[PDB]
Amino acid sequence: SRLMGLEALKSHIMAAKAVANTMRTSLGPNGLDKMMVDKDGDVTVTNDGATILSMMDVDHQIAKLMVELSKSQDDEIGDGTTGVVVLAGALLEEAEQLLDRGIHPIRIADGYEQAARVAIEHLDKISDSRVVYGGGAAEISCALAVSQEADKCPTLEQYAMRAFADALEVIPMALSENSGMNPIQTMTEVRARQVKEMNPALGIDCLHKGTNDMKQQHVIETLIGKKQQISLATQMVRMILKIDDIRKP
Amino acid sequence: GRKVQSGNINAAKTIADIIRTCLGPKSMMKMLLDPMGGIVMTNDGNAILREIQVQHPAAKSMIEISRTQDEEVGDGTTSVIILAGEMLSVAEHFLEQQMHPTVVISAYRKALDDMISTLKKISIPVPQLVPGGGASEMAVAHALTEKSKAMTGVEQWPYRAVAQALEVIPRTLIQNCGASTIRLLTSLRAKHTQENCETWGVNGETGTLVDMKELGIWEPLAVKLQTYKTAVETAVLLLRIDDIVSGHK
Amino acid sequence: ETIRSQNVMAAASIANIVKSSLGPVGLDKMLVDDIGDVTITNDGATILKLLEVEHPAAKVLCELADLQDKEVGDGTTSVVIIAAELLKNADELVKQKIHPTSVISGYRLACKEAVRYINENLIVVPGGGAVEAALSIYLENYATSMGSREQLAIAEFARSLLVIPNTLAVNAAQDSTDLVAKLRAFHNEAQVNPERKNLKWIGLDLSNGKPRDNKQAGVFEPTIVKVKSLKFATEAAITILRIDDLIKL
Amino acid sequence: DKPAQIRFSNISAAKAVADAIRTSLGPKGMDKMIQDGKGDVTITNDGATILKQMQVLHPAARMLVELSKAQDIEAGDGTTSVVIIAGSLLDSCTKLLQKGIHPTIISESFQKALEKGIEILTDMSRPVALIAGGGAPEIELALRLTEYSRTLSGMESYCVRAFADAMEVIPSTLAENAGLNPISTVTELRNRHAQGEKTAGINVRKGGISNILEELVVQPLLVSVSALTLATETVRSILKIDDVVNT
Amino acid sequence: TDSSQGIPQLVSNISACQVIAEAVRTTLGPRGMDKLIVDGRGKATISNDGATILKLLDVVHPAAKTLVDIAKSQDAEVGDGTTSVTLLAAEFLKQVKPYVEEGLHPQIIIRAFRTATQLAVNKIKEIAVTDSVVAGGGAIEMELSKYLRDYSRTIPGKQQLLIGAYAKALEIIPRQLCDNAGFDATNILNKLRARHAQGGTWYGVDINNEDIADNFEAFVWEPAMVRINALTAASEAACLIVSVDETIKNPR
Amino acid sequence: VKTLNPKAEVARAQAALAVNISAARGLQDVLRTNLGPKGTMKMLVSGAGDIKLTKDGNVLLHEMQIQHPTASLIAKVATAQDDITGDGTTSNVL
Amino acid sequence: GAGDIKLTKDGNVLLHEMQIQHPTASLIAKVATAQDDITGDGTTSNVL
Amino acid sequence: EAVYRNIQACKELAQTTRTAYGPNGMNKMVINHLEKLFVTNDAATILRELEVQHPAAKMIVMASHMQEQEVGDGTNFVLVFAGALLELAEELLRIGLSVSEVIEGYEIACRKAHEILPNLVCCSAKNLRDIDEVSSLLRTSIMSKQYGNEVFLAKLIAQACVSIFPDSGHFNVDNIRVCKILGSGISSSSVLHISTIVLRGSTDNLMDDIERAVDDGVNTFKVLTRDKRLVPGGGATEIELAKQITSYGETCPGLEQYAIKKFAEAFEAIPRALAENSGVKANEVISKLYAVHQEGNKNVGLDIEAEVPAVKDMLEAGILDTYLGKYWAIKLATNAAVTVLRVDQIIMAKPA
Ligand SMILES: Nc1ncnc2c1ncn2[C@@H]1O[C@H](COP(=O)(O)OP(=O)(O)O)[C@@H](O)[C@H]1O
Ligand SMILES: Nc1ncnc2c1ncn2[C@@H]1O[C@H](COP(=O)(O)OP(=O)(O)O)[C@@H](O)[C@H]1O
Ligand SMILES: Nc1ncnc2c1ncn2[C@@H]1O[C@H](COP(=O)(O)OP(=O)(O)O)[C@@H](O)[C@H]1O
Ligand SMILES: Nc1ncnc2c1ncn2[C@@H]1O[C@H](COP(=O)(O)OP(=O)(O)O)[C@@H](O)[C@H]1O
Ligand SMILES: Nc1ncnc2c1ncn2[C@@H]1O[C@H](COP(=O)(O)OP(=O)(O)O)[C@@H](O)[C@H]1O
Ligand SMILES: Nc1ncnc2c1ncn2[C@@H]1O[C@H](COP(=O)(O)OP(=O)(O)O)[C@@H](O)[C@H]1O
Ligand SMILES: Nc1ncnc2c1ncn2[C@@H]1O[C@H](COP(=O)(O)OP(=O)(O)O)[C@@H](O)[C@H]1O
Ligand SMILES: [Mg+2]
Ligand SMILES: [Mg+2]
Ligand SMILES: [Mg+2]
Ligand SMILES: [Mg+2]
Ligand SMILES: [Mg+2]
Ligand SMILES: [Mg+2]
Ligand SMILES: [Mg+2]
Ligand SMILES: [Mg+2]
Repeated sequence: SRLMGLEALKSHIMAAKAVANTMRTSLGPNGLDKMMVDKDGDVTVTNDGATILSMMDVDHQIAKLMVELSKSQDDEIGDGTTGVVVLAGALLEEAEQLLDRGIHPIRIADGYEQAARVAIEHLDKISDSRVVYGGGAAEISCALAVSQEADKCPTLEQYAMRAFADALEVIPMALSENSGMNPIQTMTEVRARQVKEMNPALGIDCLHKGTNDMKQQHVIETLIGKKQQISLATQMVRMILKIDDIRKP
Repeated sequence: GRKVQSGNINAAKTIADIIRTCLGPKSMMKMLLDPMGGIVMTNDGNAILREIQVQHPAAKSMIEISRTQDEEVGDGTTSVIILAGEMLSVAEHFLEQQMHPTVVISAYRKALDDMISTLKKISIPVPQLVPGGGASEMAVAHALTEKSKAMTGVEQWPYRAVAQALEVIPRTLIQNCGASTIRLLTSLRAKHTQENCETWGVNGETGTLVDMKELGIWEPLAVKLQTYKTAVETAVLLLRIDDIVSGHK
Repeated sequence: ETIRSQNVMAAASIANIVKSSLGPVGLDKMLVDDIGDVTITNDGATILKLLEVEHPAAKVLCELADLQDKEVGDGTTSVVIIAAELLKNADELVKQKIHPTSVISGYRLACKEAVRYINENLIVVPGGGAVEAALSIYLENYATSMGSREQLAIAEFARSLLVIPNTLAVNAAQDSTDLVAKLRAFHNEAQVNPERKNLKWIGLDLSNGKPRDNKQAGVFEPTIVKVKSLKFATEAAITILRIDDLIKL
Repeated sequence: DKPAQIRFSNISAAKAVADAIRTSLGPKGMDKMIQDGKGDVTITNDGATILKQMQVLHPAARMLVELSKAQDIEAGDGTTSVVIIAGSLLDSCTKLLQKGIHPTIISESFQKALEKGIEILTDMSRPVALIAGGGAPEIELALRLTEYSRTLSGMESYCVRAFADAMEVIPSTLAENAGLNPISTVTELRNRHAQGEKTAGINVRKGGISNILEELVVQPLLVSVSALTLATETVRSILKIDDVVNT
Repeated sequence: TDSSQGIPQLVSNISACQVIAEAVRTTLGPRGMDKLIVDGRGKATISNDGATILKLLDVVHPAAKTLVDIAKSQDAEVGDGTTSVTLLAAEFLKQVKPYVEEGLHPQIIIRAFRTATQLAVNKIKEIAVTDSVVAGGGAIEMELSKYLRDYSRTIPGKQQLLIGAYAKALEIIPRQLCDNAGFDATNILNKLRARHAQGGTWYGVDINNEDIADNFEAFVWEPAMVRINALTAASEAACLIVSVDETIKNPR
Repeated sequence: VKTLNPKAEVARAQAALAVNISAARGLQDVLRTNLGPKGTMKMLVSGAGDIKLTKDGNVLLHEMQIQHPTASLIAKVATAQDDITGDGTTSNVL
Repeated sequence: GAGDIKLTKDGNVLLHEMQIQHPTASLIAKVATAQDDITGDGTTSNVL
Repeated sequence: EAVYRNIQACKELAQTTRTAYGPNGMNKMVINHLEKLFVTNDAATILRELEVQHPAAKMIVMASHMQEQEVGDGTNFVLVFAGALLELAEELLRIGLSVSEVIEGYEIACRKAHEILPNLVCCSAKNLRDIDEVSSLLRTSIMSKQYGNEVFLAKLIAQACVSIFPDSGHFNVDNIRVCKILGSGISSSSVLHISTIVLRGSTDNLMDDIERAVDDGVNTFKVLTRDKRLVPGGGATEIELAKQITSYGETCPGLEQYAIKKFAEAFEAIPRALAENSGVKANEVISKLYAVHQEGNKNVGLDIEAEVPAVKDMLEAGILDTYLGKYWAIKLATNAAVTVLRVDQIIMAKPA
């Protein structure tokens, strides 16, 4: 019972924000590697999961829960398992500031559920093959969608709908990082372009090819390979955002 | 009560115990140690009281009351600090049984009205005189103990306690002669339960029981009335003081 | 801890200082002066104009008590008690996320709907503990038939008005819960049963331990004293509630 | 080094001169005992005097206290909402600085928002001109600037959004002091403003939100426009300040 | 803690029961915070049910242990209502601590949780409707409270402020039902109390939306027998922990 | 809570008999050597240093640094008791 | 050591069975116990 | 200073039991040497798991065991009355009389009390086979132990005892076996056949209490076979004994007077502990009992039922006690108190 309550969700979040901050520097093609070193091994890998996640992080029984839930993404829905740990980390990092205002965790979970419904309700508008165009562009066409619908919610969920918008823009901000670009400047200079000219394909060019238009760079994401990230991450937050105690005899 | 009618009884107990033995024809000197050289031996209760800095308001009130009685009646000024330390010593045994000070004050003030009925009855003319020694106290005590057999109330134990508290005057007139206060006071009780033996007291110089109509000790019934009134009034003026708080004026 | 509980504790301290000398039969207090000149007195009207109060909340409470005393020369030691009890219960309310303003609005509503029912107890007011134990039940019924964020500050204004009947019975050695609950069980069948409407004069008796009719026994109290006391205790509680920080210069 | 600690020893000395004046805002404003050095303690609910006699001693604290004086010499009654504004703008600038953007960008984007705010607080106005006070001129600012921060590019549309989110403080304090749930009522106020209602706001007598303007206090523009202008000036001056040098 | 004999021991037992309930409180309701209890093998168990949390919890305090045994006994035979039982028990204990700090004495608090509980099960068996069902989600603890306080107002003696505290101690089930959903309890409960004063003997907390709702019409139902058994078991657990005066720990 | 301390408590019933008897015994053991012929003088050095052979009771008790207050008493009462008889101290103290 | 209490008002059983710390008193008891078996019982008066 | 450490331990032994005297006695959680929580009301089982090690207190426990094997009840009387005896002796030794002067005073007062008792008996057991006269009369023994189903257990034990009973006495308390079938339903208990009570509890921790209550029950039938004389229970006989002993002490002169009056005030400690365990104020009820016993009611005792201090006749109410069970109780309590009053300077022994 030691450290239970709304001070146990600042520790659970500091724990699930460590396994995410490490995986935050490996998203893009320019993803900086890590070194596998155990009793015997010198593997250098940047991929995900078993290659990174499930060979480390035995702490707080919650990093073990992120890595326990990310096994559902890989082997099973393509291999998009770095985007779900970074997205879960971002959602919890915004929940950290939503809790300080005094919003009950269940309320934040319902807000994330509504926002994920809106996002997945917006990704299926951009099936263009089965396929959602964009390296960093799918998470900026939804963040723009769940930001508008946010102000159409009269309850406390509106704050959670906006935090979900602010956290969906972390995928196209570790893509700006991990390269020689500025995260905020680049993420916004392409977010202000999906508005003022309707093209959700505009995204970050992690490779410096030169065109911020993922429709022609031919960098694609399978739709069910994005309907999972937005869903499996929310179903991971709503499991880490709702447990109130870790008792260890 | 609480720790305020039990911190006013320990002040009264302390003041009584300081002078308790300075009573009788067989008085016992006390040593007053000044700051520089000190010793001055005096068996006079008043000076001992007028020279010790007590600094406690309860004790300051017992000293004040005693000085007033001394400058009013003269005699019976060390039998007032006693019978007020003794009648308070017995009050604490009921403030420990969760008995409101109002109840003991309603018993003390009720015992007094019966205390001054036998002094009017055991007196002898030429105003009137009352048997000295311990005879007047043991007679009043026995009278109250016989009047307390028809009380049928909760203020029945504090009634007998006052009665048995008017025995510290014989208890000290026997202790200063070297005799045993127990084996002799029991004999006094036995003598006083008879018909005419209301003047049997204690020979203050030999430590034996003598009829005071044959030894010739008699105290005027105006220093035995003011003594009892002042004692049972300083016993209900220190029992109804619920708090000692600061005061600015 | 916050500086609202500190003001509540200061008011409670001055209350506990005054509240054992309330009724006609009430123990005294001793107010040690600077040199040590002690004055032993009940009648808190003086204990409040002689007490060394340094805390600002105790100071404001003393100021409003003296204002009431000079408005009408009675009911100045009950104002402090009712005000400190209001403050205790209001602190218990605020400590479960009830803003001090909702509690203040509740106290205003209660003090305004209590003097509009004391004009159904007036003839003078029965006195004793009748009006208090009647307003208790009336306000506990009037609160629930409102259902606003302040429906809980009228039921803590009704269970905190019975501090006068609850301290008028420990200053009478009778009881605290039993006597007040027989008082609040007679006044129930004066607002529930229309036949026994003359059970609204049944206050409590300070001689015997049993509630009697304080109209057939002449223990009345002028209506302009009870109304002024409820109207000044309410303002005192409100004044000490509307502060929430102490600015250091 | 020193810049990144004298932009956080001013933004934490001005944000502590605002959270000593905040719950004194409005009709149902909580009082605040003032402990003089002699010892006597007085009680007032107006933020003007509390700032007047405060012994601030800090550069930014004084910059914020002299803002109340400017606001009451320019408009008369804004002397504790402008301090709350210019302390929450700095609260937002505390997070905008950890992101890593430069203070000369959160100073040219506030004037990029204040100039739009001027054109939002002149549309609500009923030309006599008067604006619907009570919380409207700030929830409308938040909503409209958030809508307008989505049409802006670069680091600009990241501080204007912080401007909007920092506007939702006077409605929060007015809702708190009125005995409401601040977050829930602020969300309901925003959802009532997006649906068209521009007169909305916390009616503190009733104890809740209201649209009818009869018992909804109306204030001149000069007070709200002056509050925005002076608060943005003061936060621009505090952001572009490092290295307090002793001559 | 003193925990010697009498008031100190009772306060200690009350605090221990408060702790053991506080470890399960958030689990109450349909949607309740989970708990991550880990055994000695490194297994992570996430379960939002009070039964499976007390059977996996180290009870090393005597009073807490007795409360947990009574809760497990309720869970074994009945099933439903193994966290509401311990919640009601710990709340009954929490709301008589301010009266047991004085010399009220437990023997009298025990002749207030047995008259009041018998009366409440009578009221349940009299107000239940048809197998017999009563509206859950509060709507009973918000009615049994109104009935018990309105009845305690007509009691001359010490049981007035003990039944009136028994009644006030029932409002926790309709309170943490909405405190778990995050519904600003001090408003929904105020509405429930106001709506139970006038009428509406079946109005309880709604979980789909932050407002009161007639719980009989909304078909959120609870078997009358189950509620009676839960109330009796909670009251008996309270009386047990109130009827304990000392802890005689054998030296060996 | 001003002034709640019952001070001034020393030497109860024997604690004073023991002290006074020990003081008298010490004063005896100081003057025990000076009694009778074949006795023993004492020095009595002042502050300036004026030594003074002073074998007797009066000049000794009247001029020596007697630390114990009880012995100081016994000497103030014994010196004032040998001017009506001439000289009988050093036997009184013993 | 086991806890067998024994009301023992007399000199022999006392001096012969009690924890006498002082060595001199231990002597006086070893010499007084061995001196009351030729007379029967006269201890408690010897020690006094 | 060594006879006060003994008294100050016999007090603390009497305070952990005083609170479990009447039918409203408290109910403490006695952790077993095997760590098995059986919260029990019986205050003879408490001593088993308390294992008092202070030797002065151990003697009062030995007297309690003597009372537990000589008769079957009064185990608390023997150590809530001896505790009062010593508490008042310390209140009397400080006056300075001596250990010697209060022991013989207590012995005189105990000899007096054993001559007052046969004049306090007010009922009998005319027919020890009439089943209502064996249930309604054996009720008090269980009522004091298990308040609640006092009459059901009374009848169910009356059946067992009356069944196996010869025409001459020879009641065997070891004949009545007690099964403990772990069923459910107290009412389902019955008497099979030497007899046996199946005693179907619910959790094998609320029939162990019933098993001890059955023990105390049939133990009252055994003593009822030896002495039919019954005395009023619930403090009636105690207050009457205290009144008459106080009178005797007032007549008798000498130093024994104080010890006799203290023996009476030690008898008043039974209804004081009877009332203090019910919420009512003790002084109120001791005054209301002494004032109705002075008129000569002789049978009125504590009214456990009411909330306020109340008095009620105990003959017409049927709350009686057993003569032998109090004769032996007073005897053993006096013998225990005077014993640890003698003991001074508890020395350690020599390693054998
Ligand atoms: N050529 C590219 N240009 C821009 N973004 C890319 C490119 N290739 C992949 N991405 C983006 O990288 C992210 C996937 O990171 P990745 O390392 O593939 O994670 P995972 O380990 O889960 O496969 C997606 O957001 C995807 O859109
Ligand atoms: N010769 C005597 N024998 C016995 N008692 C005496 C004698 N002389 C005085 N007393 C008693 O001594 C008590 C106190 O007398 P004393 O010591 O002079 O002081 P006080 O002023 O208190 O009387 C009185 O009760 C008085 O009767
Ligand atoms: N004789 C009495 N019997 C019952 N109640 C009384 C009696 N006298 C006064 N009271 C009650 O005691 C309360 C307190 O009055 P008190 O404190 O003595 O003076 P004040 O009126 O200044 O408070 C009053 O409200 C009054 O109703
Ligand atoms: N009747 C009202 N209802 C709602 N808000 C009000 C009302 N009157 C003033 N306000 C708010 O109070 C703020 C003005 O600050 P104020 O506290 O009046 O400064 P001062 O401390 O100088 O009085 C503005 O936000 C204004 O909207
Ligand atoms: N759909 C619902 N709406 C409102 N209240 C509910 C609903 N379902 C259950 N409850 C309430 O939640 C309380 C707790 O039930 P739950 O925790 O699910 O199982 P248990 O009754 O075993 O604790 C019950 O008292 C019930 O009244
Ligand atoms: N020459 C002597 N032989 C024997 N005894 C003597 C002689 N001179 C004096 N004494 C005794 O010594 C005793 C004590 O005398 P001392 O103490 O020296 O002086 P003081 O006589 O002043 O006390 C006297 O009682 C006296 O009898
Ligand atoms: N119903 C009752 N009302 C009042 N006093 C009772 C009642 N039943 C029993 N008593 C008294 O309290 C005692 C309780 O018995 P208990 O103390 O448990 O047994 P023991 O005599 O072995 O200590 C009875 O012996 C009797 O003196
Ligand atoms: Mg990939
Ligand atoms: Mg005299
Ligand atoms: Mg008055
Ligand atoms: Mg203003
Ligand atoms: Mg369930
Ligand atoms: Mg000579
Ligand atoms: Mg012999
Ligand atoms: Mg028994």
